[PDB]
Amino acid sequence: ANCEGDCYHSGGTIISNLPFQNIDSRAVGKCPRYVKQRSLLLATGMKNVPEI
Amino acid sequence: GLFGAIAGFIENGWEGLIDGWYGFRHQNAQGEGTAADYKSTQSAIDQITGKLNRLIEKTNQQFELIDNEFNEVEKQIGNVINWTRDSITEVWSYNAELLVAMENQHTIDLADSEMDKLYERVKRQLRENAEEDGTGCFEIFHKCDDDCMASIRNNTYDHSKYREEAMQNR
Amino acid sequence: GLFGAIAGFIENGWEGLIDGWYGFRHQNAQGEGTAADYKSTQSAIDQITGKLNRLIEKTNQQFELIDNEFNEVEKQIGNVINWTRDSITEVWSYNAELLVAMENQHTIDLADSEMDKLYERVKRQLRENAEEDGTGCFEIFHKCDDDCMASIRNNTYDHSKYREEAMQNR
Amino acid sequence: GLFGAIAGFIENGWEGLIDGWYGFRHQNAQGEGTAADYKSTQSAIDQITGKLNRLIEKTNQQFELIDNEFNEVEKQIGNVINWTRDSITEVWSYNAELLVAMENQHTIDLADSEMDKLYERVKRQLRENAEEDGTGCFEIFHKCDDDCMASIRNNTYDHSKYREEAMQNR
Amino acid sequence: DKICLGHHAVSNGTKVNTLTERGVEVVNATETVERTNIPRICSKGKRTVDLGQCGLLGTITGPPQCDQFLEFSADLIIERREGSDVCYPGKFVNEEALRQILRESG
Ligand SMILES: *[C@@H]1O[C@H](CO)[C@@H](O)[C@H](O)[C@H]1NC(C)=O
Repeated sequence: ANCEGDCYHSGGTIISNLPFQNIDSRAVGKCPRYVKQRSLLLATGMKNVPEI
Repeated sequence: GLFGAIAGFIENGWEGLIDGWYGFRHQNAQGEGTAADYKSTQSAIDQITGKLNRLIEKTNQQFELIDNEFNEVEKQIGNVINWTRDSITEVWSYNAELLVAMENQHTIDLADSEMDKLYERVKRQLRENAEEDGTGCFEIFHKCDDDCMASIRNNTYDHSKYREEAMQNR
Repeated sequence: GLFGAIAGFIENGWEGLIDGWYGFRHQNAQGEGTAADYKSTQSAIDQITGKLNRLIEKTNQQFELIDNEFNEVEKQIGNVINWTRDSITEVWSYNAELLVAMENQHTIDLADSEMDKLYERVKRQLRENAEEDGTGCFEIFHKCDDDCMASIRNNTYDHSKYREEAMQNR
Repeated sequence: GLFGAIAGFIENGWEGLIDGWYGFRHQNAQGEGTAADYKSTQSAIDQITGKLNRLIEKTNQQFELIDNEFNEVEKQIGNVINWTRDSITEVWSYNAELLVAMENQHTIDLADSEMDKLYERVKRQLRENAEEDGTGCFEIFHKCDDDCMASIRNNTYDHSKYREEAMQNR
Repeated sequence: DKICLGHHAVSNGTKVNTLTERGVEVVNATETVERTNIPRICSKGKRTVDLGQCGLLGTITGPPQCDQFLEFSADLIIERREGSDVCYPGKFVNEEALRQILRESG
């Protein structure tokens, strides 16, 4: 009762602001869309060019 | 990237620059000094956080339950439901991968852009008083002391004063 | 933008320039003038109406009614139909949003591109007889009358026939 | 394109060039000679083949049969199935057309980009020993032979050796 | 004598994928695919009914296990695997349709 959510499945609750999930394809509620990929990394920085 | 500054004519970046993203590092008579540029650093971070805020935000469409787990539904409508859901999950997996990829490509080609914009602002500051080294460094002809470099940073550098000397030092 | 010309080193735009999109503004002994450039304005608007022409056209696929508005269909098949339709609506909303976003970004970066292409053409015409102002202007050391400028705007300017006069004016 | 090198100020390309993609073509006292530049060629090539690697591969996700070609299914569920499949087919057609159109735009602008990066590389090798043509040529001032040219195309060119002559010949 | 322009970098890069390259290394990236699950039913601000052994359809007919839910009222209805819609054996016709009705019934 203390925790607050709006997306459920047989295994629990999906609390997340991210647009995707890899938890349960059948999840109900206001849910991020289910995708096959384990991880999709979005770049938030420039190319790392260090000293060789 | 597309602008050939990062991983381009600037061979590598400085692992010690922690003040910000892009900056200057001068060598002059009074010793070495490295210090960032807030203007373009913020110009890039504002854009990256724009991508994020636009992306990490939820839709208000709520979906209900149409099949059953404990008491399986009829076989034909179940195979149709599963078929539909697999086609949708395929679409979304593709949209997600393509999205992340193109936002990363545009992010790198954006930071490259902001770097080339900074270098091409310094270039127009130092009109004829300095020559492009080639490794993103500017060779100043006149005597630029640790207070003159600050004028180069603040965009307050008046080239008319030093033009007399540096021109002749051709 | 990516190229740093529009809302970059160019401070702002000329609200009066209803003659075109980009243009030249000259200041010399005979006064101040503003003219347009058909080449770059056209090479831009061609591209934009290219986008419109690629998007503003509909599909030839025809759909049919598969439920009923006055006599609601069976509950289970209606809930399946609804879930599928709402899923499609979500997908098409996403594709539309990202389409407009990524086409607008590339529109603006395209305009930036055309501006920077013009400002580099005018330099390669205006070889060392002129220096880069910094605000997107060209400071010419020799004397250009109105016919001189109109010869720059036609790509007819010859730098040799003004080479000496200006070079000595370093 | 976005960078105005290919189909920009460089009037056109060289059908005679079959060694690589971008190259140099010089006309000095010892006659004309032209040969290709490998680093830019292999850059653009490795990028375009990167796009192909990301595209040319297939999903492992397997789809079953939900209808029948010989003995048509019940009419209502068949119309729901055909409606779903038509909607998905429509979606994938849109995703495909958009993907190809944007990968082409980006590809073209990327080759344009690599051209601008080579031109701007040499422009910084020849610091003050040459002047900007305007059509992608570099008007040298000192007597560069067929060995000093090969020192350009290896970047081994030292501008300080040949600075005096080209400077004076301004 | 000179002044140099440049950017930053770190010794611990994070690898992402782009249109043109797989595994290009960048400074800082984030995750777009959530895997952090909460192993509970979070019900802050929702009238919940944990049916348990009572099946959802048994709230209409009223077998013994469902006595406590004869006139339930909820915003979130939680079913369990141990639910039993019947005591005397049988089954509802179009049972999943009536289930979907009662799930959005309040
Ligand atoms: C399906 O949605 C429509 C409107 O979107 C609504 O009128 C109809 O009642 C819904 N069907 C069911 C079974 O809830």
